[PDB]
Amino acid sequence: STLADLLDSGSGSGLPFLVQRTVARQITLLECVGKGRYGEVWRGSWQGENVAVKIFSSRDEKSWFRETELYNTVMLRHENILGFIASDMTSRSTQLWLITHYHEMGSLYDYLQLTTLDTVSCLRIVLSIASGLAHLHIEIFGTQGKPAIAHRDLKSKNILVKKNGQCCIADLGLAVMHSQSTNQLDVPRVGTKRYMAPEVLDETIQVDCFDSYKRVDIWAFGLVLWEVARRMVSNGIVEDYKPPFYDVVPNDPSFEDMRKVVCVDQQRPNIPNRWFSDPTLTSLAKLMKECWYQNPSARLTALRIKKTLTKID
Amino acid sequence: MGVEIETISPGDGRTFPKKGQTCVVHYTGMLQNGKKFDSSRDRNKPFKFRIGKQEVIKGFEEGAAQMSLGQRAKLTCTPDVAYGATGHPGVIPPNATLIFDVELLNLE
Repeated sequence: STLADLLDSGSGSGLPFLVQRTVARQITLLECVGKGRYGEVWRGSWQGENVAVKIFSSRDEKSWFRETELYNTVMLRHENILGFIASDMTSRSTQLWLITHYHEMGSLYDYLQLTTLDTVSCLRIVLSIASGLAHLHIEIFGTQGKPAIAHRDLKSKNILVKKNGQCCIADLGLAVMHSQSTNQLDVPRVGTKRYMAPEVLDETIQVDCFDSYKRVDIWAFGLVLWEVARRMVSNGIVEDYKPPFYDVVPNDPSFEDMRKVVCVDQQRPNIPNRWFSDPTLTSLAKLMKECWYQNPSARLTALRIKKTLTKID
Repeated sequence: MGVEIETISPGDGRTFPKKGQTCVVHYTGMLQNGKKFDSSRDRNKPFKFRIGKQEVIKGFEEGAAQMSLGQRAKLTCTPDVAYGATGHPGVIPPNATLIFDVELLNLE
C-alpha cells in the first residue's frame, strides 16, 4: 500500500527499476516549492502521500543523469542522505524527474533564516550533517557495501531539515565515486563558488586523487558549521543569518572575488566573541577552524568530526 | 513494431488483457548480452500495471497485451519502444534492446 512497503531486493536505493516509471506516472504535481537555474522542485502526491519531484532544467540534464545513476547503482539509504524513490523521463520535449522523500521544512538555508536554535538543535543539526557526509565518504566493501562518494557541492541550500530535527544531504548531481573497480575518477571548478576550497579556486587539486575531493567537501562543511553556529543562542545572544564571506564578497561572487578572499588574503569567517563564553560554541569554533586549513592534508575527516560532535552532545 | 514475442509456455489462449485491467506479472529483464538488470522474481513480488495507463514502457505493455492468462513468453523490445537513446542511468544503456522473460500471472 504505502511507498515504504514498496521500498522495504537487489540493487540501488529506490524502487525496483521498472516500478520507477509506474510510480512516476501515478504522481500528481501540486505546488512548486523551489525554483532556480537547476529547474524546479515540486510537492506532489502518490496515492495520498507527499513526495518531492525535482524537474531538471535542460541546462542541467547531466546532473539528472549523474544523480540518477548514483542512486540506482549505489545502496545509499541512510537517515541523513535524501531518500531516493525514482527517476523518470516523460514527454510533457522530454522532462527529467527525480522523485524523493518530501521534507516540508525545506532547506537548512531557509530554516536558519527565521529560526534561532537551542543547544540541543544546533548539535543535532551539525551531527546529522557530519553523519551523512561520513556515510557518503566511507567506502564499505562486501555485498552490502558502497563506493566512497564525494559530494562536490555541499552547502546549506543542498541540505534539508527533517521533522525529527536532523538534516539530510541532497543534490548528488555533481558527486564522484571511488571503488575498487578503480579506473580514473569520472568527472574542475563545478560547485558553488562561495563554498569552494582554496585548492579548487587555484586549481591545485590532483584531479585523479579521490581523497582530495573529500577534503574539498570538509572545507564546505566547515562553512555550513559556521552558518548554523551563528544561529545558536548563548547567554541571550545570537547572530543574524549570513552566508559565508558575506562581509567581503558580493551576492553571486566571481571566481576572482573568492580567490582573492580565500587564496590571496587567506581569509576565514570570523568567530564572534560571544562564542568564547559558551563551551559548545567554543568547541564548534575549534572544529570549524580544523576544516579550513589551507593545507587540505591537515583537515579533519568527516568521521572524526562526527565522533567529536558525538562527545560534545 | 520493435516487439517480438517468443512463447515459452502457453496461456489459456482465450483471456487477453483489456483496457483498464490490472496485469499481474513476473518478469526478469536482461540486456542483449544476457546481463540481468531487474527481476520481480528475485524479489518474490509480482509487478502490476494498468492496461492503457502508460505505466510501463510501450514495448512491455504491447507484448503483455498479446499474451493470454498464464502464458509465459520472451519479449524482445527495441530501444524505440523501451528507453531510447538516453537509456536509464545506471541501469539501461543508450540504444539498448531489452529481453524480458514474462509470465502473465493474473488479470484483475
